[PDB]
Amino acid sequence: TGAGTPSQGKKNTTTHTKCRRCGEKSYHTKKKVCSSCGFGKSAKRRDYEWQSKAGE
Amino acid sequence: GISYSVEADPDTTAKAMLRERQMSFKHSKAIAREIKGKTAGEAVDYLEAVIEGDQPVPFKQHNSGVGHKSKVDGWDAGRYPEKASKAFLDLLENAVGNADHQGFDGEAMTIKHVAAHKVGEQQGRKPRAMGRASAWNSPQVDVELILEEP
Amino acid sequence: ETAVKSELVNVAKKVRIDGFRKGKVPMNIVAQRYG
Amino acid sequence: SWDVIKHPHVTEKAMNDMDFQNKLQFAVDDRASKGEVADAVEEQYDVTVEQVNTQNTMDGEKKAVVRLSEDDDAQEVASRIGVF
Amino acid sequence: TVLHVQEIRDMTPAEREAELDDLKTELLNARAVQAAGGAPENPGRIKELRKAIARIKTIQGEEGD
Amino acid sequence: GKKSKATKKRLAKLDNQNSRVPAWVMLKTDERNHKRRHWRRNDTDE
RNA sequence: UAUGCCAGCUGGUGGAUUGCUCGGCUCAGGCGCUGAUGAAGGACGUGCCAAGCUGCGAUAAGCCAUGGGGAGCCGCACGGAGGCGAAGAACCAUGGAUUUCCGAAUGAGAAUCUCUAACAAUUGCUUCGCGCAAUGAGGAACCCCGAGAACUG
RNA sequence: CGCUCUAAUUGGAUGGAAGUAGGGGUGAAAACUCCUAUGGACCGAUUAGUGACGAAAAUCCUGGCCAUAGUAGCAGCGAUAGUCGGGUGAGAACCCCGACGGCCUAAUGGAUAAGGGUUCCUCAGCACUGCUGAUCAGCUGAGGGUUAGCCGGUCCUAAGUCAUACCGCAACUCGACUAUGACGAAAUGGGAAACGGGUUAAUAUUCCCGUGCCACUAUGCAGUGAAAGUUGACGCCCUGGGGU
RNA sequence: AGGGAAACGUGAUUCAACCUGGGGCCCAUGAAAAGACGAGCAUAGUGUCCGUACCGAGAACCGACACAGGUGUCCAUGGCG
Ligand SMILES: [Cl-]
Ligand SMILES: [Cl-]
Ligand SMILES: [Cl-]
Ligand SMILES: [Mg+2]
Ligand SMILES: [Mg+2]
Ligand SMILES: [Mg+2]
Ligand SMILES: [Mg+2]
Ligand SMILES: [Mg+2]
Ligand SMILES: [Mg+2]
Ligand SMILES: [Mg+2]
Ligand SMILES: [Mg+2]
Ligand SMILES: [Mg+2]
Ligand SMILES: [Mg+2]
Ligand SMILES: [Mg+2]
Ligand SMILES: [Mg+2]
Ligand SMILES: [Mg+2]
Ligand SMILES: [Mg+2]
Ligand SMILES: [Mg+2]
Ligand SMILES: [Mg+2]
Ligand code: NA
Ligand code: NA
Ligand code: NA
Ligand code: NA
Ligand code: NA
Ligand code: NA
Ligand code: NA
Ligand code: NA
Ligand code: NA
Ligand code: NA
Ligand code: NA
Ligand code: NA
Ligand code: NA
Repeated sequence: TGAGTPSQGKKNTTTHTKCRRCGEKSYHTKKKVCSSCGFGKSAKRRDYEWQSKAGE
Repeated sequence: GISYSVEADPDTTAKAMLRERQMSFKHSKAIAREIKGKTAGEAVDYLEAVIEGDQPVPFKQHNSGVGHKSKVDGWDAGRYPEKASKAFLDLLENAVGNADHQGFDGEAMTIKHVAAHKVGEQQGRKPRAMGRASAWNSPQVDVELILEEP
Repeated sequence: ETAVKSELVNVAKKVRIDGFRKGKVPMNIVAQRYG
Repeated sequence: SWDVIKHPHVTEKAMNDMDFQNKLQFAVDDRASKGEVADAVEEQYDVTVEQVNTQNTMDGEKKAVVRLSEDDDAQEVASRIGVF
Repeated sequence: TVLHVQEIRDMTPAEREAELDDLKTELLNARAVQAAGGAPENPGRIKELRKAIARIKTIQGEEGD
Repeated sequence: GKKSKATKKRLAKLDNQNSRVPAWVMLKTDERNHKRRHWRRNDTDE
């Protein structure tokens, strides 16, 4: 059963959603953790120095 | 859009145009080339006939794969562009209308000048295999007509 | 019957007002008047 | 502080619910419970509200179908409430 | 407009609340008229009503009710 | 799929934002609603 | 002389060029903390008609006071209707009012809703009663203490 | 030689600059200059400076455009389907009515889960979308529609998850255990209660008519028993009986 | 009561559902908790909140497309054969 098109069918699961904390559709209602802000995981705003070039 | 690429004397001339029409630009040339020098009337009766399928239009340029026609004089390939022909009848009905309203005898006037110009395409996309899409546009045509007292 | 509203009555049949389907309008909702 | 009754819902079905069933349709603030819906409607218009049905519209507002008592008349009440 | 600040301060905590529930209602009766596709409107006031009520509430604050 | 009050409220706004730029505005600005979303061609969040 | 080749002329297509700049880029001086008296951020609202933005917050493109200001005005937005202003508005400065929900998020739960009185948790003081307080998060980089690569040479 | 901008000196321009198109002259040449049309507002020369400074080439980047071509596809699938009259309409091979002729029968029928998100109904349209056309539409524009004590959610607990504590960790938004709390099932787990009829353009065990049921609370009478036990509460195969 | 233009039947066989039993198997032994019952009756009051439109597919979901693909449950008792 091809991994392409065919395997696209079962894809009717809901996971990522409008995070209550940020407003991005990154709240993984399964893990209840915001891949974008860290809500549910960290009380601090998820952020990284690599979300931007080294000297910027 | 275009503009009359030909100087016309208002005292003895009648103008008319078509704008951004969606028809085959390739048919338009043929028909034009074919109805030039004709009498507005002979011009109509001609198109009407074309539409009917009794009179064919000589496809001298864009003839690829076209089937030869017996009624074509001096040439071989030809078809019957109806849609285009209709659009052309309108162009004339206005051309002949404008004339009459100025006092001229429309029908009796000669087609001093007529020419189709591709004013652009109405872009469209066509899904293709392997998940790619290829252009799929519609031609947008303009065309001029200039009648003159015989 | 109405010489003051026959021109108001014979409107309800061709008013198409917001919220109401053609002709099914309460006349006093068609209480909007001009002229 | 927010107010309950936002305004009268006037559409065909609305009227029919008034004419034939003696109910009045309003648009209320969604945090309003059916009960709160009642009391408010009774206080603003001087009527006895028997039943209140509520629906959270696809409009973001709440609709309320409030039936009065056979003693009161929506058609009449509706006259005093703008509408007519 | 029709209702000036001065006039609001020349009211009693009662008069304000009374004048308040009065505007609140002229407001409601406008939103009603408007909700019914009514044209006997005058947008210049349904706006003022809000403002008016604003002020009044504003005074109630300052005066300590 | 079962939606929630909060959700419904949003689908609602969404639907609201999906209306055209009113004619009167066109004249008031002497001269497009970029946020136009079709129910099939587009995908809303959540 | 069809089909047709080369150059041009009239029109088109196209958006180069020139001119322009309500934006950028870099430098320099000044200045520099915010948050449980609940921020920063987000959600949803808020206009006569109002979809985007901005502003605002159910007192919703706004309320009050003092100073400035001036015949004009009702944001971007040059519509239609109506309205506000010498009871001196618009507009500007400062001070104040209001300031929905989610949000450190702190009564408890939850994709911005909901369930039956709240400093949740951790502390200090302690009338040992959360009574009086603290921490919690944000911020362009800068700063301090720790953990600490490899490509490459 | 030519390009940008700065400086000094010095000039041109709405009695029309730059740029552009065609045309004349000079220089070996990079290139300079003039004329005509256009344009409709800036433009130079010398010297000294400046530099994101001169391309035909990189399967170069971005944009535009030609031939290809009125060509390939709109046939191929055990679902080959239409036809004749007629309605509307500016326009009808494919929008609607009638007949005749077919297609689908675990599905091309009925009810749903997820998911979608208003795609539903009505009116008005056809510049867009619709493998042709469209007077049609899941298209566009304007209005409207989802009404529940007894259908679900809500509650419960399942694998398992989180939060707080405790401990670890340089440290945490990290980490196993142990406690306490909470979370975890909308077809398809367990689960207090509703049936039939009627009604709309669209809702319906939700609204209306009739009839019935459940829980809590209060008042009144009965009861003093009420906590043990029973139920919830369950594998696979074969099979008898009852029965709509 | 309702529904039907009207008649508004009676018996029968085979009988999904639903009820209730017997038997066999396992180096497989086939949840839990809330809740109900145990523990009556009359009258009255209360029953808030959230979902409730439509598709559910060779056009309304995933596959960039009104994509010959993919996608779960119930109707497995419509006639002949
Ligand atoms: Cl072409
Ligand atoms: Cl349900
Ligand atoms: Cl037996
Ligand atoms: Mg793979
Ligand atoms: Mg051929
Ligand atoms: Mg694909
Ligand atoms: Mg409800
Ligand atoms: Mg909380
Ligand atoms: Mg000099
Ligand atoms: Mg070929
Ligand atoms: Mg056949
Ligand atoms: Mg809509
Ligand atoms: Mg439809
Ligand atoms: Mg229609
Ligand atoms: Mg639970
Ligand atoms: Mg069940
Ligand atoms: Mg339906
Ligand atoms: Mg339904
Ligand atoms: Mg199809
Ligand atoms: Na040729
Ligand atoms: Na011949
Ligand atoms: Na011939
Ligand atoms: Na409204
Ligand atoms: Na979609
Ligand atoms: Na500063
Ligand atoms: Na707006
Ligand atoms: Na503020
Ligand atoms: Na505190
Ligand atoms: Na304490
Ligand atoms: Na360069
Ligand atoms: Na068709
Ligand atoms: Na059979």
